Order: sequence, then structure tokens, then C-alpha cells
Amino acid sequence: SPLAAYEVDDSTGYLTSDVGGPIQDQTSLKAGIRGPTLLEDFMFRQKIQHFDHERVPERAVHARGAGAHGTFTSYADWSNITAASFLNATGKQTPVFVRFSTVAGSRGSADTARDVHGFATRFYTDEGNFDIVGANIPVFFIQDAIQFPDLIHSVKPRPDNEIPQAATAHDSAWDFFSQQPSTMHTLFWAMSGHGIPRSYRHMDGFGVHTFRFVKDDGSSKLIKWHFKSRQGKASLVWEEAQVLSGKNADFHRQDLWDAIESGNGPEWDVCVQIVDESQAQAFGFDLLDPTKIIPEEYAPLTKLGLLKLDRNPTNYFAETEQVMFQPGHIVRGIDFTEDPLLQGRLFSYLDTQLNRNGGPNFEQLPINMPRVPIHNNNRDGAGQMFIHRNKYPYTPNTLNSGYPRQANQNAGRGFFTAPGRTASGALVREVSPTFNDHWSQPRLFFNSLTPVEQQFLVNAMRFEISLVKSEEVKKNVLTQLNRVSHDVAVRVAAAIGLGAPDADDTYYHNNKTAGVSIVGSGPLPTIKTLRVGILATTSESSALDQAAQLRTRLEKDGLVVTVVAETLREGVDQTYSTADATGFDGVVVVDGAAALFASSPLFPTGRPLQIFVDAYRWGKPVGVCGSEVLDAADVPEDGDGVYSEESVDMFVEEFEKGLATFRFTDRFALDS
Amino acid sequence: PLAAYEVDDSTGYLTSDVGGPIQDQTSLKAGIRGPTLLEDFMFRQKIQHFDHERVPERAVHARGAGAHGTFTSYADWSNITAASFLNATGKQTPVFVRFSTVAGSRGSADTARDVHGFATRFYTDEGNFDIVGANIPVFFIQDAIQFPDLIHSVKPRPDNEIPQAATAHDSAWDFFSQQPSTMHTLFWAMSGHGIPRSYRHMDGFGVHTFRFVKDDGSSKLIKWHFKSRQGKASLVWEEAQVLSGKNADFHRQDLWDAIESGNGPEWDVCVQIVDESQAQAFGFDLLDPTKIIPEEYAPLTKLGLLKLDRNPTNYFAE
Amino acid sequence: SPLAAYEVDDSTGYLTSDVGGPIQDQTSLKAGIRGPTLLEDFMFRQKIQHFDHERVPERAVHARGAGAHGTFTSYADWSNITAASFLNATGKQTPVFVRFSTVAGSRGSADTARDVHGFATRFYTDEGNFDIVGANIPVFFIQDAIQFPDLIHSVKPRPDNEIPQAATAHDSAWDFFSQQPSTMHTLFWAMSGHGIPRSYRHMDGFGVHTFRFVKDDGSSKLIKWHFKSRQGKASLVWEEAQVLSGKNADFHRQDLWDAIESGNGPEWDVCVQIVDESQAQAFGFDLLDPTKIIPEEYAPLTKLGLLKLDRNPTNYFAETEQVMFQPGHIVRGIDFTEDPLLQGRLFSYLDTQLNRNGGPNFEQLPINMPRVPIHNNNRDGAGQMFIHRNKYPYTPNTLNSGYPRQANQNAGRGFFTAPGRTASGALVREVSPTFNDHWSQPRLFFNSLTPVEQQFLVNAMRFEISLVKSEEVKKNVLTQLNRVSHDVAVRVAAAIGLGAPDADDTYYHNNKTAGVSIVGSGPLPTIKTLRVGILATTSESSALDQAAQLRTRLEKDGLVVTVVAETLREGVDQTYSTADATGFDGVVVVDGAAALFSSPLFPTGRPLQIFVDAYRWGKPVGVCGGKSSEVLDAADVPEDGDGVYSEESVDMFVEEFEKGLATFRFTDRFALD
Ligand code: HDD
Ligand code: HDD
Ligand code: HDD
Ligand SMILES: [Ca+2]
Ligand SMILES: [Ca+2]
Ligand SMILES: [Ca+2]
Repeated sequence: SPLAAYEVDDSTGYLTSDVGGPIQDQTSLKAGIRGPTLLEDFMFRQKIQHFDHERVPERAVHARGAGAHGTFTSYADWSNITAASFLNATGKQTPVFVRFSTVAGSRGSADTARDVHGFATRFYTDEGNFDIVGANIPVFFIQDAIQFPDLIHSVKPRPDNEIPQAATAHDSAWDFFSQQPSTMHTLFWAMSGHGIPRSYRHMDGFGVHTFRFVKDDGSSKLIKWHFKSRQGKASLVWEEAQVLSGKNADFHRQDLWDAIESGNGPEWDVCVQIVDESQAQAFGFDLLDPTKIIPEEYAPLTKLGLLKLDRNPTNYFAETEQVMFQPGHIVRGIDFTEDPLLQGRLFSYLDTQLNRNGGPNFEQLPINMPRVPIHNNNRDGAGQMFIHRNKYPYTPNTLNSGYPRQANQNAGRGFFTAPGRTASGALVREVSPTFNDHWSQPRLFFNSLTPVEQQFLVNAMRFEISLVKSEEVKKNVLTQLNRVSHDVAVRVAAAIGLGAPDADDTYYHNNKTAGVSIVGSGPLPTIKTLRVGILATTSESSALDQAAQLRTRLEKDGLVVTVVAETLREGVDQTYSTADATGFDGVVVVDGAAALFASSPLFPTGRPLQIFVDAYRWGKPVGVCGSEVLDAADVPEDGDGVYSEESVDMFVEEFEKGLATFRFTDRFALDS
Repeated sequence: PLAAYEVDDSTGYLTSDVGGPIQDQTSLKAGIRGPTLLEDFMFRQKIQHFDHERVPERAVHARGAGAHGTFTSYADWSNITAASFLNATGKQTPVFVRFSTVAGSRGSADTARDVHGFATRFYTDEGNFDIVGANIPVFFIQDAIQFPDLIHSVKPRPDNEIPQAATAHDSAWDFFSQQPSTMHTLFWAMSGHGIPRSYRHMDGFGVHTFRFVKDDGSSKLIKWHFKSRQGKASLVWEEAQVLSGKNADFHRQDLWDAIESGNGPEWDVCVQIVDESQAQAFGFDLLDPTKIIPEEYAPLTKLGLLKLDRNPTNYFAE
Repeated sequence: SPLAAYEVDDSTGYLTSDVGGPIQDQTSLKAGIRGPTLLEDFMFRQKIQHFDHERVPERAVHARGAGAHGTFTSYADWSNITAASFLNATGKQTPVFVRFSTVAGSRGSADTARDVHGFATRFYTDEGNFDIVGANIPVFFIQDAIQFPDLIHSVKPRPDNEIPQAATAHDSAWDFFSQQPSTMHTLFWAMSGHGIPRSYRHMDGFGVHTFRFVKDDGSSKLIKWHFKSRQGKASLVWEEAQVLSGKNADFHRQDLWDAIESGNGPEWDVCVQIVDESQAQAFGFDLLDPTKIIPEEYAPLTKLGLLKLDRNPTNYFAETEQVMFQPGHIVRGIDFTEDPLLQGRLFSYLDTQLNRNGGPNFEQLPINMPRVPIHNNNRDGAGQMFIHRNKYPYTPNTLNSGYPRQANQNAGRGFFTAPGRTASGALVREVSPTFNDHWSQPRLFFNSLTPVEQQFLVNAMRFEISLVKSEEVKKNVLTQLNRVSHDVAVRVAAAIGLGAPDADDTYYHNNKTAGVSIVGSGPLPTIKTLRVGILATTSESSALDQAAQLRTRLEKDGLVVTVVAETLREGVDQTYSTADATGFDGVVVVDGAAALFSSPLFPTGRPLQIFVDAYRWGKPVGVCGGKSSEVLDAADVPEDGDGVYSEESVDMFVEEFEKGLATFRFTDRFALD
């Protein structure tokens, strides 16, 4: 692997320059012990110059992200449906690297911003690198790639003052959304709990676009990729996401890192929906339109293989920061479609790597290299790392005996465009009328959420739109929401004191679809990796005792347990001063600690109780082991997802069921 | 002030960068549901610009915000310096100032605990003069060659890039404990100075000793102190953490709002002035940037007024 | 080959993208057979994007040059003068790479422009890469690095229209020279035959600056680097260099390439003049002044080892174009001096690579990699190839156990600055007055040339100065030349119609030094690789047999023979249409071909003109077969001239002609003032 070969060991040895000369790097060379630094200090300059040049431009979108290595294993020989080599035998294994991201934030912005998320997977196949550069959400904001800068400028900070960071909660974004109705579907996904997933591990992946699978005989079918999480899906609530941004801006990347270090590497079933070419407009919308999903009732999933992430990078810059994905990295057996969003994307990713890398040889970075030989006539360019032995790099040649040979459908396993694809008509800059329904699928989506999820979504909109200064933009927003659902527009307008416009039922209906709701998708299928905070005290040997015994029984099931006390000591992991409810999926107070919950120089006033109340209001399983304490909280002993038991075993057993349920949604007020 | 470079887009038709009127909402396709054409220059010039919008962030002080203002001299300071912007009572010079945290990337929160930069350009009639200063009057280290060691230790661990904008991790404290010069800046950073209420409520320092040089050749040693006229004020930690999440832009918004409401922040720009012969007279070395000269030993002389009163037009360009 | 690890083989296999996907690259994807090209065609865009970005900026100076790999072998254990590890044992071998170049011309400009030349050597030592970035001439134009852009602007093309390419023959250069008299020394070397060397292999190498040798005990001595050519020194004549520039702009790079390919890799003795610290001002001038040589009479050379170039690159762009030399690549045992031209160079070489490479990681290019492990805390930056395991890249640390360790004089074989070096005084932008004599050494140089060499030098000056438009500049030039030698100013003045000014004898003397004269360094020590052209004819079966016999005999002694005729056939290498006297060091006509001396197959008079040019440029020429007077009379070449040969016998002809090839140039054939 080109990664092993380029690993550099510094665990022994003397400091050297980049050209291998042993040196020191701690004192500048000076004329006299109190004199000025000398230009001839090469040691100073080579070190500072490296440091001066360490940064590269951040990605234009998806700048905040993290990745990991893993493996993809095919479940079957899929030759009946695609020629793709990585899919051509049962048990066939391919190395992968995945990077997850938000969209709008710059590289230091918080993981738990409300946003759409990237899910980019590189398969290093035996017939070349194949990238699926996908999302946590199956539909996108716009219908033509040429609009991407427009969308992105509106959602990124206003350019006079560069405010606000990583947020659609400002005028320009809502102006664009309200002026460009195609945005509604993704908008509804982004405003639901999908905008604030619990972790990268608890989100699906989607290729968004229709692609083709192409067989060796040249026949082809239309496909949508769906990466289906084995950890189940989960979100934060918004008041929790906000606090988390401040307390742990690295929440998602730490979650991914830690799960992999503990042998809980995340898994997804890689699936396709697969349909015939003739069904391009059969489902009541156009499969070239990336704002639409094919409901599962219309085309079920076929499982192809298992994606597992199971090793962290060695150097984040060299691997995560430098990985350069491109939908143009395609392999024989896969082909594009005439999705006008997909089509322009092919151009952008090849071009943008010149900006990041500063030079044309970016496919030579080790993370970008393939796992097979490279035979082509590309030459020179800044940062050329190969030494080519073919001095006759042109086709046709006889001087290198005609090598490299052309690869195509009938030679060298060449890529080939699906040979039934055709084009006809005028050369136009016109939008197909088949793309015009912007509102029926956002409605379908909303209809498919539970009542508490619908409320969350309305509340996300009320929160954002209330921060829009322009009263014109606010009214324009309500006009658009109203075409999806009168009821959403009445509820959102209540909060901003404007009147919804009159119901306009053109795009209304009652249809629902499966697999789009987080709460409706059940208890989590595993609670491993989930986090339990046990609030305890040093003033009481019984407290640390009860804590230790819970720890045993909770760590038993693969929960990450943190014991919190006023000060560190054996058995205590975190002080109250640094603890927060955003740090746990469940909070347990050991009754031995009743007294912290009625001042201290060691932590902010009311910190112990605040954690517990926060946890409760945000819907987490909370409880007391050993009561009265539930009074101090004002937390009802008979509420769902509130546990109080004298027995450790009965407590843990009930509490684990709470963890699976994950959120107690009865704690949230619904509109009338 | 930079009027001559401004570009007005409040009217007109869309053009290319070479003035050809064009559209930019739909790609050119072979047929209405067909593939996009390579000959669509409108599409490629637009996406190419977008693909190349970003430039590398600053290696340190990536997160920051800036504004235009005026420096007004209080006196004719020719008897201490030949510097021309300081040479007549009331003399006015345009400035631009950028404030910042040190360790976080672009996007990180304004109210991380950090040292802060306070950089001022004076566009003088004898050339640009820059004081690239700090909210804290002393720096962590005593030799420039050690800078990448400091910054690598305080920036996120390089295997996973965790934690963002925070000294709260092993590498940084390992460095602080092995490099005892760091103690002075460390104490200031751990105080309320690490979490100012606003850019307007902190002071600015040159940190280094410099020289003033007269037209006759004689010099003096000086430290620059910009003394805030808004007063000093800090957050408390627990509030700074919450604020970092509720409003990552808190200091830039504070500054921007103060200027738009007529409340542009002001500093008195001062120096401690001492003789060449005093370089070691105060019980430490004036060349040593981990040290202050206690005001008991050399009082501040006020040279002029710094007022920031104009927000930029384009954050990126400015 | 030392860079085998990075080689890419394309002698078999199917075309792929840079990411391994097999593809085609001959036809674009179109909507229909006569339709427009599709944006989705990634095969097209990856291929054209690469091509669109193949170029990097050429070097700011020395843009035009050529390189080869080789070996350095130490003749001894040099620990008695230096701690340098590549010099620590008899027969110790170190891979090198060397690049030779001109200075002013762009990429593409002609090898045989009149110029100073670069001679840059990398030693990939077991203690780090060490570069000697030197010259063919021992002295530089200017005494302070800060003046480099002024020198280079004045000698480069004028910036309104970019004329003239690779030439000092224009007003701005001579304005600079006349206003900046430190330039005189280097200017006299450039105007001599050293400005137009016969090949890279026939020139010497110089460090220019005084450096220090430092022993492991911290004592030091001052050194000058001299690389003495084992092929001998040889120049072209100006009228020939000019024709060559147009007939073969690749002359020196081809000469080098062919020499290595035929097993005749060029060699140099790498030497030093060594002197004590306390002799910095003992020789009549300042050793910190890069415009001065230590005459050999005062400090003899010590031979340190053998430099041999014996392997051409595989990819010119990857190896020669990308090699990035720096005097900052220094190794323990060597140190800098306070030469102000050297001091500033340290800065420029590190900085200019950011320009060429477009990013900070240029030392990771294969050609620039060291041959030993790298342990340091430099990280990230564009194009980062390494994946560093150490997650605590700062010092001091405990979390990586204090590694990498600091290296210095007493631990880890660290570089260290010579401990005896000091500075004292005010911080100044003043020139030392010890640097003020700009004229005595150019005069010393002029005196050590033979009378014909002196004529060539005067003629190079007349040629260039006559092309200066400005009469003021021309006057100002005679003023400076006049301070060197009244005689030079008189003789140049005559060409341009101006009086020389009155003798000014402050700096005149009659002193001479060894080893700076090309024409006085005796005959070449070897003639292998020298080029013999045999003019012959297809009309006569017997001319091709004389040519074959003559070929066989000459090739036996390692000479490169070209038979020329009207048309190619077995045994004929080149047509008259392509042949020129610049392609040969010697020209023989086989007397079966006397009749050629008009056709549709070559320009009128071409065969005769080859012989006449060869004679007029000082080459050995002759006629073989026994009947000579018809060729010789057509050419106006006297039968008894030195370097003119006629013999019936092949054996006898060659023995005499080979003496002429060693003499190389017959200087009796050029007029004197
Ligand atoms: C025409 C412009 C354009 C359009 C329409 C899109 N993108 Fe994109 N995308 C970019 C232009 C781009 C980019 C500017 O080219 C980026 C920035 C850095 C890079 O490598 O490419 C990028 C990066 C990028 C990344 C980060 C890859 C990584 O982790 O480095 C993901 C996951 C996506 N995009 C996903 C999408 C999805 C699911 C899209 C719509 C379905 C989409 N992009 C449309
Ligand atoms: C030799 C390395 C080094 C050392 C010892 C310092 N700095 Fe620095 N500084 C840089 C290297 C640097 C830099 C890498 O060159 C930066 C990053 C971006 C830039 O323009 O310069 C910079 C940026 C920078 C900025 C941001 C300016 C802006 O807003 O654009 C400020 C305020 C400072 N520095 C202030 C300081 C102070 C008060 C120092 C100690 C007295 C200090 N620096 C020591
Ligand atoms: C202050 C600037 C400066 C000064 C005073 C000099 N040079 Fe230089 N030289 C450069 C700045 C430079 C440079 C701009 O940095 C180059 C261009 C590309 C590079 O690598 O460095 C260079 C290239 C360069 C090369 C080409 C190396 C190669 O083949 O790649 C040689 C042989 C020399 N120089 C030799 C000299 C000699 C013998 C000098 C006087 C004794 C000299 N230089 C003074
Ligand atoms: Ca806005
Ligand atoms: Ca750490
Ligand atoms: Ca000129």
C-alpha cells in the first residue's frame, strides 16, 4: 500500500534537515550572545519556512470533516448486474477510505452545527479508484450544477463581515431558499433531526444521483446508492447541539476516532435500488432530477456488501486533509446519467484539486494513489514524483511499440460509456418541465415523520426564520412553506407574528413513505459506544463504591462510562468543572451524592444538578441508584425514561432499555 | 479609503470577467434532458472561480476580524523619533486593524480561551508601518526558532486533529512544563485576559522592545502599549464555553455593531521610553520578550489616539 | 541507477488514468458522431489538464542547462583538514549529480551563447546532501548579494521588448559593467575563450567563494574549491560559436550525453587551495572578496578525490529540470565565510524553490531526496508525501521521549559553525575598503593570456561594444577598460571610432599567473570523443572505400567519425545538406571526392565551404589518398600550413592528423593588431 511505504518513523534518532544533515533547532545563530540573528542560519530558515507554508486552502465546501480507513466486502458475484470488478465475487475485499463532513463551515467550525453532511467513500479497487462522493441526505438543494455557487454563497457567511459561521440562520440563505423552490426538499431534511445527527456512525449515506450499472454485454440499469447504517439512526435535539458546539467542537470526529480505537468500528450495508432504463419517468417524477427520491415501496434495496471503518489515520493532514475525491473516479461497470447536477460535478472536482494541492500531480499523494500500476502519457508538472522510462510518451507510436495500448469495451478492461445512451434535440440552456414539481416530495417527507419529529422541524424553522431581519424575505419564506403544507406555514408564522397565506392545495396529499423518519425507525439495534455519565462525590466512600459497581455492569455491555466527581482520584474520570450533559447519552446519579444537588470553589454553582436537568430536558434516560433527589430536579419518578431502583442490576437492566430508546419524546410540548 | 477598487453590482446585466453579457442559471445541454456540453464557457468560468475561491488560512491567527480607522497624533514627537506619522500635533494617518485568537482555524469560535492578536497598519506618508501586537504584553518563548514547537504543541494533536482552539490537551501542557519560559504568558492566558468580553475591551502591546530613532541618530528603547478607552472586561469561563456554541461570531459581531452604531472603539497609543543604558537596569533583559517593564519603573507616554470607525466592504478582500 | 525506486515502466500494459482505471485517450466523447464534446468526458479532461500544467517556472538564472549522475571517490582520509564524512577514507564513494548551464539565456536559448557557466554538484553523502554550486570561472561580477538583481536585469533582455536573448552585447549590460567596476575581472574571463567553452567536459569548476574546512576539533582553514578537468581545456572561436548556436542549439548537452553513452564519462580532480585563517588579508587582497583569485604561485592545489559523470538521466524533466541546489545544503566539516555575496546566496536558494516547485516540500522530489533517514518536525504543506508516525512533533517533549535528539558539535555528528568565528563593530551597510581594487586582477588575467588569446579577448570586446547604441556608455566603457590596460582600451577604441582616454597607470603591472590560459595549457591530454568529419562522395566507389578504411582506423582510437556524402547509404552517416564545419573537430576529404570541391541535394558550394570553414576556424584539416593539390587549391589552403595534412597512407595520415586533433586549434591562422 502506498501508505505503508511513505510512513516516517521518528521514535529514535538525531534531528536532521530535510536533506539528512544532523542539526539542532532550539537556538538561532547570533553575532554575540546578545546579538542579532544571522542570515546564514540555514537551520532557522528551513524550519520556519516549512512552518510558514504548512497550510493549504480548505475545501470550498465540506471543509470541516474527518475520515477513517476500512474495508468493503462483497456479499455476492454481481456480474449479472454490473461489470464492476470490486463487486464480482463473494467475499471480495477492497480497501476504502471515507471522509465525513458538514457543508458550510470553515475547517475549525463545530461538528454539531445544523447542516447537510458529506459521506465520501473511496474504493481502492483492483481496476482503479472508484469514489462515491455522497451525502447523509438523499436529495440535493438544486437541479443544475451551475447554481452551486449561488446556493453556497447564500448559506455561507455574509461577505461584508463574514457572519454567521456554519449556519443557514440568516437572511441570505432564506432569501435563496424562498426564491429557488427546488430547495424545499433538502431544506425539510436539513431542518429535521437529519441536520444534527448524533454521530457520523448514526447516519445513512446516499449517492443522491441516479447512476448506471453497466454489464459486460453493454446493457445497463439505473441505480441509487444507499449506505444503510448498522448502528441505527439518531439525532441530537437543537438546544443540545448548540451547547455541544461550544463544549466540544470535535464531538463527531472524537466519536468516530474512539469507536474505532475500541474495536467498535462502524458498519453500513452498501445497497442499491435498481430499476430499468424505461422507468426513468415511471414513478411520477424524473430520475435525472436529484431533488427526488424513489420511495422504497416502488423499488426495494438490494444489499451488495459490507462497508466497515476500522482504522484511524496516522497523520490527519497527510490523509484526511489531502484526500481528493472525484465522481470522475469511475470504473468499468458504472456509468453517469444526464443528471444536470451530476454532469457539472464531473468538471469541478478535477479542477478544484489544483487549488488545494497547488500543482497538477495531486493523484500522486499517497492517500490518492491507486493500488494497481499506472500506464499513461501524463508528464512533468510541478511536484512530479515519478521517473518515467518511456521516452516516447505519444499515441500512436512505433518507437515504444505502441504501448500503452488503448483500453475500451473490447480491450484491457477499458471504461466504456453505456452504449445505449443517446442525445437528441436542440442545444439549449432550458430546464426540463419534468423537474417542476418542487413541493410534493417535501410534503411526502413531512407526512412521514412522527408528530414529535414534525414539531422539531417546525421548531427548527421557527428558530431560523425568526433570526431573518428582512420582513420581505420572511413573507417569501411563508409563501413557499405554504405550498408544501398550510399547517407548517401557520405554525412557523405564529412564532414570527406574520399571517400565513391562504392554503393552496395544489401539492398537498396524505402519502407517507418508509425509512425517512429517525423516531419511527425503532430502538437503536446496539447501544455499544453509547456514553453514560455517573454523578458521584468524593465526600462519601459509599458514592465511589456505588459508582464502581455500576461501572462494572455498564462497561460489561460496551457502554463508555465516565464517573464524575468534584476532584480526580482513582476511579473518577472527570471533574464536575469539565462535565456537561452534552457529554452523555444517559445520566445516573448515585444516591450517595444527594447533597451536591441542593456551592464549591471547584466547579460552577449548580453544576451537578444542571447536568441532570439538562439531560432530562433533552430527553435522555436519567435516573438515581440507591428517591429524594428526583425532587430537587423536579423530575417526576414515574416519567418514561426515569429510573429509580435500590438494586444495581434492576437499575442497569431498565436503564439499558432507556439507552436503546435513546430519546424520550414525551418531554416535548406539541403545537395545538 | 479603498474607494478606487470598489465594484458596484447594484445594476446591470451579468457579464463574464471579460465583459461579455451572459446568463448563469442553466447549463448548455444536448437536448432538454441531455448531457452538459464542454463548450459551455459560462458554466466553466463560473465553476472555476468557485473552485478556486479559498486561499490558505494564516498559519496562526487564522480566526480574526478587522476594521478601518484613523490615528491622530497628540503632539510633535520629533524630539524622540523621526517617524513622520508622529511629527505634528493633530496629524492624521489611516489605519486598518485586525484582532484574532492564535490557535484555532477559520470557523473556530471567537470566545475560545487564547492569546489574541492585535495588528495595526498605519498607512503613513513615508510608507506602511505595522505593529503586529498582542492583547498580552509577553510571549511564550524567547527564540523565534522555537515558534513551530510552541504552535505544534498548542494546535490539535496531528493524528486526529483534536482538540480545536484549546490548550486543554496533553501536548500543550507537555510543552509548557518542559519549556519554563512559557509560565508568564501561560498565567496571563489562564486569567480573564484569555477570555476578553470583546476586542474593544482589551489592550494591545508590541511585546518586543523596539527603538525610537531621532534624525540625529540617537535612539531610545520603547515598548508599545495601546490602552483601551472602553475599559477592560472578561467573560467567565462557563459563559465563554456556552457562548462559543450559541454565537461563534460574538467578537466580530460586537466590533461590527459598535462601528455601525457610531460607537467605534478607541485606544490611546502609548510607549514606555527608556535609555539604551537601561537595558539590564530593571533586574531583567529588555531583549527578553517574556518580561514586562512594571509601570512603577517607566510610566506610559501617550502619543496619539487610535479610533476604528469603518467596517470593511468585502471581508475577504480586506 | 540511484533513483530506481521511483521509475515507472510503460513498456507493456494498457493505458490508465492516474488512478488505475483502464481508459482510451484518442477520441473525445461526443453527442453523436459529428456532435459536440461532452463535459462528462473525464478521459479528455484528465489528459488535457495534465498537459495544460506541464510547465514550471524556469530558473531565474542558469535556466538553460543539462545534467548527469556520477560518483565521487575520495583519494584519502581527509580528517587532518575536515570533519566531512564523504572525505573520511581512501576510496570512499559518494553518488553525485551535476548540472552545467549558461547564466543569462532562457530555456531553449543556445548552448554556445557567450556567457559565464554554472557548474553545480550534489554529493549525496552519508551525512546529508552537500552542494557545491559553482562556476566555470573563478570570480564573480559583484561583491554583495544585494546587487544580483541589478547585474541580472542589465545582462538579461531589455524589458520593453525582451531583446536580445542570451547576450551581453547591448547597452544595459555595458552600462552596468562601466558603472560597476567590480565587474572587470569576471568580464575579462567572459570575453576570453572561457566565455565559449568547447564542451562542459572541457571546463574547470570553481566554488568562487572562500569557504571553511572545519576539523572535528573545531579548528578551521580557509579553502577555495577547484575542479580540474581531466579532459583538458578547449574553447570555440566566436565566429564558429555563432554558427553552432543556430546549427545545433543543443551542442553541449548532446556532447555530454553522447560522451557518457559511449563510455567516455567526463572526469575532474576535485581540489582545494587551503590557507590559514590569518591569511585572510595576506595575499594583497581580501579572501572575503569573490572578485579575486589566490594565484596558484601562492597556494598550490591539494587533490581531494575524483569526480566522474557516467550516467545520463532517464527523465530530463524529473531529474535535471527539478534538481534544486542550495549552498545551504552543507554538511559537518564545512562552513561559510563572511563573503557578502555568499552570505546572501544562502537566503535566495531556499526561497526560489517555492517558486519553482510551487510548494514547500521540494526536498521530497526524488532528485532532491537525501540517501539517509530524515528525522525532524517539519509537517504538512502542499504536496506532502510522508506520513509521519510521531504525533508530538515539538521539542522539548516527553511524550515522544525527547526525540528527535538535538545534534551539535559534541553529539549526533551535528553541523556546527566554526567555533573560532567572531563579529565585532557597528551594524553597517558599508563596503569594506579592502574590496576597492577592481582592476589589478583583471590586468593580471590579461597578462597571462598568449598573444593570440589576447587578440580574441580584444575582438570579443570590439564585437559587443560596437553594438552598444549609446556613445556615453561606450565612452564610459573605455574609461574602465583603460584602468585595466591602456593597450586594451586603444585597440577596442579603434573598432568603435572613439579615442581611448589617456593612460592611467594606478593599476598596471606585468605580473602573470599559471593555469588561466586555455591556449597555453598545451595539447589536450586525450582526443577520445573528438569528432572527425570525412567528406566523401557516392559518385566514386573508391571514395567510400577510402572513407571506410579511414573510419576504421580513426574509430580504433575512440574518435567519433561521421562520413558525409550527397545521400545516405550503408557507411555514410550524414548528407552534405545537414553537415556543417561546426559538427567536427577535424575535417578530412578523401581524394576520391576531389570533384565536389552545384546539386539539388545540398546548397551550392556546401562541400568546399565545410573544409574552408574548418580551416578558417583553426581546425586540423587534410586530404587522404595522395592527390591533394586540387582540394587544397580550391580551398586556398597551403599544403605546408601547420595543421594541414596530406598523405597517401591511411596509417600515416591518421598518426599526423591525431597530433593536430590534440593541438586542437592552429592559432597561426588568425591576424594580430
Ligand atoms: C459544481 C459544483 C458542485 C456541485 C453541484 C456539488 N459539489 Fe460536492 N464538492 C464540490 C463541488 C460541487 C467541490 C468544490 O469540487 C468540492 C470541494 C473540495 C473537493 O474535493 O470538491 C466538493 C466536495 C464534496 C465533498 C467532500 C469530499 C471530501 O470529504 O473531501 C462531498 C461529500 C460532496 N462534495 C458531496 C456532494 C453531493 C452529495 C452533491 C450533490 C449531489 C455535490 N457534492 C454537488
Ligand atoms: C517566526 C515565527 C513567528 C514568531 C516567533 C511570531 N510570529 Fe506572529 N505570525 C507568524 C509567525 C511568527 C506568521 C506565520 O508569519 C504569521 C501567520 C500569518 C501571517 O501573516 O504571519 C503571523 C501572524 C500573526 C498575527 C496575525 C496578523 C493578522 O491579523 O494578519 C499576529 C497578531 C501575530 N502574528 C503576532 C505575534 C506576536 C505578538 C509575537 C510575539 C511577540 C509573534 N507574532 C511571534
Ligand atoms: C542573491 C542571489 C544570488 C547570488 C548573489 C548568486 N546566485 Fe546563483 N542562483 C540564484 C541566486 C544567486 C537563484 C535565483 O536562487 C538560483 C536560480 C534557481 C536556483 O535554484 O537558484 C541560482 C542558480 C545558480 C546555478 C544553477 C544551479 C542549477 O543548475 O540548478 C548556479 C551554478 C549558480 N547559481 C551559481 C552562482 C555562483 C557561482 C555565484 C557567485 C559566486 C552565484 N550563483 C550568485
Ligand atoms: Ca445574511
Ligand atoms: Ca494532545
Ligand atoms: Ca539594452
